[PDB]
Order: sequence, then structure tokens, then C-alpha cells
Amino acid sequence: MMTGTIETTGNISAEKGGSIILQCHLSSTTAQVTQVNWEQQDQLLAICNADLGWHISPSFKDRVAPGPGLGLTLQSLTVNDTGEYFCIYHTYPDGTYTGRIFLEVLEL
Amino acid sequence: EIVMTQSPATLSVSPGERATLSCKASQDVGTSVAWYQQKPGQAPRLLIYWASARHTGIPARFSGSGSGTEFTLTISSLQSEDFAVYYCQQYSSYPLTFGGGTKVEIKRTVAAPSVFIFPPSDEQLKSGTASVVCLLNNFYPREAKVQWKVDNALQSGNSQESVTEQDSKDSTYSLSSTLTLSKADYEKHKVYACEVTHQGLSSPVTKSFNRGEC
Amino acid sequence: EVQLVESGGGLVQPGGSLRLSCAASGFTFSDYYMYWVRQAPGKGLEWVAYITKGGGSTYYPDSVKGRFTISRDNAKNTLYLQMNSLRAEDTAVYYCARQTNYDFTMDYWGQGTLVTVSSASTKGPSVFPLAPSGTAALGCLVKDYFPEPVTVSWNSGALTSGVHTFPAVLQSSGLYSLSSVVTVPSSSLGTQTYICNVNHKPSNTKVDKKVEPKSC
Repeated sequence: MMTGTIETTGNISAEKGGSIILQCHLSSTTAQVTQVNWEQQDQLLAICNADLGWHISPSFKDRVAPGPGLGLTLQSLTVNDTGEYFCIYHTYPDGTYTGRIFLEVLEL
Repeated sequence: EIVMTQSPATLSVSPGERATLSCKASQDVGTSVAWYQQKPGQAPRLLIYWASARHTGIPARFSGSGSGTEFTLTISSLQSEDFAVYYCQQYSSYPLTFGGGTKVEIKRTVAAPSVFIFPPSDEQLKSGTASVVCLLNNFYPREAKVQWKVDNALQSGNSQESVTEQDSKDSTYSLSSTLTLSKADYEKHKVYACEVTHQGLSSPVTKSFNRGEC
Repeated sequence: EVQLVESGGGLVQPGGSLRLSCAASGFTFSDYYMYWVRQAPGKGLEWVAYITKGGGSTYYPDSVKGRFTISRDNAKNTLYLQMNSLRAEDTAVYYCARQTNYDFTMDYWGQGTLVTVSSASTKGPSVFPLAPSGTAALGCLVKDYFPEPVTVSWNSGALTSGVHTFPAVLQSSGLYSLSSVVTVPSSSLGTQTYICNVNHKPSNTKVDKKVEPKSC
């Protein structure tokens, strides 16, 4: 009924202070992707709106850059960035697909 | 904080024409600008988001544009109902900032006021103060002048006025002048007049009563 | 249908505390980020607070940080604004608004609550008649009350076209007054009756006065 699947760039461990690329990809469906969100359980980081492009949430402006593609680049990692990240695809007519990335910002 | 400047704060545009409201940004806000329409006594409703996208249910004669620091709202085929204050808002960075607002006054054709004088109620006179009020009804433009004379003595510093907001269907204003007096001084004089000038009046209009007649 | 109904505004004294509430209906409240926005009398729009879906993050401008606290009860579908150390410059209509789920701005707003901070005390108004002497005019004068607001209907909402209710004016008394007037066919004067309905909820005053051509 809902055939598509999400690949991700995989679960991440990274040193404090670097920048890193998170990305998902929807495959094996032809639904139109109307909106992609990046979230953190309680927090919205960015919206790529179908025909309008990317908006970064004002509470993440200088921490997150849009791209590449439908992905994000987190900019100067802090231990607080550790957590689960979600790419959420709003599609017609399949619906909502979600993929999950866990990020662990270490202090080696 | 990013300062949103809306100038002019006032624009007077004829029905059917195109209004162009401007919104500048002290720094780059990308396309994280919205436009709200606030009619009198009403909550703001969202017109444009993302600098140029139109909220659902919003007529297509509203249109936004701009990026970076210079933004623009355009109301085409302007009409009476569009009378409102319009605010731009940036949501690029904290703290969220609104612009000052631009009131769009609809510049209709001149309409003369209709004048009416109301002597104070007896029920009020039981309390020592008398209030004589003068109504100016459904006129355009806004500028209108009211002079009170008691027994042909021009009054000063004892009146107060209030104007309605531009009417959402006929785009006129209405005005009330209120003469507040002691019952003492009210009873010491007999004829009370309200004299009105206005661009739609070939000559001044006066309305009178005589205290104690009808 | 989406609805945001606010309550809790009123008069409160400098340094005092008040709690506004906003009841959401017609959408999945727990899905939505919320704001409060205020607007001083005759002024523009001032962002005041922001809360996340869950409640775990909050933001405020400096003007209000420390004294105001935004919270939410997703079980009751209700947003709250807790106000402390209320100063004069906090007098304002306070709006709640839900964030667009397609962008990061304010999708829909409540009707607002007026919040008046002042040392002065509640006072009801006197309703006097403006009597009629083509088309005829009459109305009600509503004098000496505090704080705002007062509402005027005519024939309990039946008579609506031709009504003008003027903005309140602050007298030297430090009290407000206004007038409401309606224009009617002169023929209708000796037949159908005209009653204004004045309501001042702060003083729990409700008065219905009927205006007629005066008994000379």
C-alpha cells in the first residue's frame, strides 16, 4: 500500500566542533514530495517546501545550513547536538515517510 | 535585533488602483518574511508567508515579493474592505520582529457629513454635569472641523472629539464632538450650536437647540 | 474548524500577576508550536513568547524575559501565559497564535485579551440617551467608566446597519467615555422602539436604555 523506503547517511559519531552532513533519500515510490522536515523529537530544524525551497528555523540559523540536496549540514558540533534526528517526507499520495539518524558528538 | 522598517506608515489609494507597501530589513532575512492584515478590532490574519507565498483563502489580488532586505506587498484592484493596517514580520533569527505597520486608507470620492446635535438628557442633569454632543456622519475625507458656540460664544478647551476608523464598506468616517459643562453654566445660557466645515460642504453647516424648548 | 479562544485578561495593578489562557479547538494542538504576541493601545505588534510542541524549549525577547512564562497543557489543549511584575508598558491586547506547519511564522490567531495594568480602580458607566429631534439620528452616551472595554449593541443585536460606536476617549477625570449612535428612517420614530445594550464586564454592569423623542 505504501511502498517507498528511506535510506540514510547512517548513525554518526563525531568529535566536538566539526561539521557533518546528514541526509535521507526516498526510493521506490513515485509520490510527489510536498515537504521535507528535519526534527529532533521536540524541535523543528528546517523545512524544504516543495516549490519555495529551504527555510532554517530561527533557533538554528547559524548551527544548520541547508543541503546538500534534501539533506542538512550541522555546523559546529557541541555535545548538546547528541540525539536522534528525523527526516520526515510529506508525500502525495502515499503520505508520511520517516527515517532516523542518531548522532553522538564525542569529546575524545 | 533585526529592525523592520515600514515606510510610509500611511498610504492613500483610490478604489480599483494598486497599492505598493514597502518593508526594509536592517540585515539579510532571506525570504523569512510574512505579511499580516489587521482590520479594526480584529486579530491579524496571515496574508503572505515565505516573502511571496499566499496563505490559503487569501484573494489573488494580494501578492508579495522580495528577498534579502527589501520586501514589498502589492494590493491590486483595491477595495473598501482592504482598509487595514499591514505589518511585515521577519522570522530569520531571534528575536522575531514586526515592522511598524502601514495603514492603507482608501481614497474615495468626497462625501459631506450629516450633522446632528444632541442636548443633554435630564437624567444626566441630575448629577451636576451636562454633555452636549455633535455627530458628523459618513464623510470623506477625514479632515473636518467642529466649532461649538454657547449663546454665540465660541467654546474652547472644553470639547473632545472621536473619529471612527474608515468604514469597511463605504470608506467614510464619522465623528463625535462632545461639549462637557457644569449644569450651572449650562443653565446660564440658552442657545447651543454645533458648526461644521468640510470639503464636501459649499458652506458651513450649523445645528442648534434652545435649552428648555424642544 | 480551527479556533483559538483566549481568556484571563483584565485589570491588575503595577507589580501584580496575571495568567492568560488560550483554548485550542479544531486541530491537533500537541502537533503545533505556539506564540504569544502583544499590541499596546494604538501601537504595533510585539512578539512576546514562543513554546515548542512539547514544552521543552521557550524563547522570549529581553523586554519580558524573566517576568513572563509560557507553558502549555497538551491534555487540556490549552496554552498559558504567566505574567509577573506587571509594569505599565505591559498594557496590551495579548494574542495567542499557532505556528504554520509549512514554515516558521504565525498561521492563525486568537481574538486577543486586553490586559490593563493600572493603580486606578474599576468604575461602571452612566448611560444617557441622545434623543432624536428624511433620516434621523439617535444613540447612547456612555460616560465615566474604567477600564476599557465597553460593548454597545442595539435592539440586542437586531439593529446593526447604520450603527457607529466611537472609540473611547480618556477624559481629564482619568475616566473614559464614548457614544454609540444609529441612523434610522424618520418615519420609524413614532412606531418601532430603539434600545441600546451597554455592557461593561469589568464592573459587571449591564444596562438597556431606550431613546425616544424627548417629553417636552
